[PDB]
Amino acid sequence: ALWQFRSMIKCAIPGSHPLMDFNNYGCYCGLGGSGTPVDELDRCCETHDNCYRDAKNLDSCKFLVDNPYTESYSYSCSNTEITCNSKNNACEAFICNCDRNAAICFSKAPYNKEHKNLDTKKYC
Ligand SMILES: COc1ccc2cc3[n+](cc2c1OC)CCc1cc2c(cc1-3)OCO2
Ligand SMILES: [Ca+2]
Ligand SMILES: [Ca+2]
Repeated sequence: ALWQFRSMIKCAIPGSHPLMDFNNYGCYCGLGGSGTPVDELDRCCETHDNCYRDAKNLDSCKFLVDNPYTESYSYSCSNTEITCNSKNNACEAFICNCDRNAAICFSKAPYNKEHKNLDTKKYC
């Protein structure tokens, strides 16, 4: 679920404020997306969007109000490491893995200040 993704990010990047740092970044970090990501971080965001689009295209999973962000799973944080709980159901595990891969991706991508609040209508 959305709150857990924010906290997965804090797990992976202890000095981060997820909503301030990664929301409305580039062309994909934020609601929807368009065009081509502008850097690796932005590209982590598109892959996450894409990862969410695949979960919805799973016939077995009917997410509340069709949003995978509503679906809570179980995970833990230790010393920078995210672990998605094996007891998560197949749909919760898919979402957990979207969020974890994204938090791990964010932690490794260069953060370019200039791509925060990008002019998307122009550059995306
Ligand atoms: C579901 O309604 C909401 C509610 C909140 C939302 C807030 C975020 N997104 C859409 C939202 C949304 O739309 C689906 C998409 C991506 C994203 C990445 C982030 C983040 C927040 C969000 O902070 C950490 O990096
Ligand atoms: Ca997005
Ligand atoms: Ca759940």
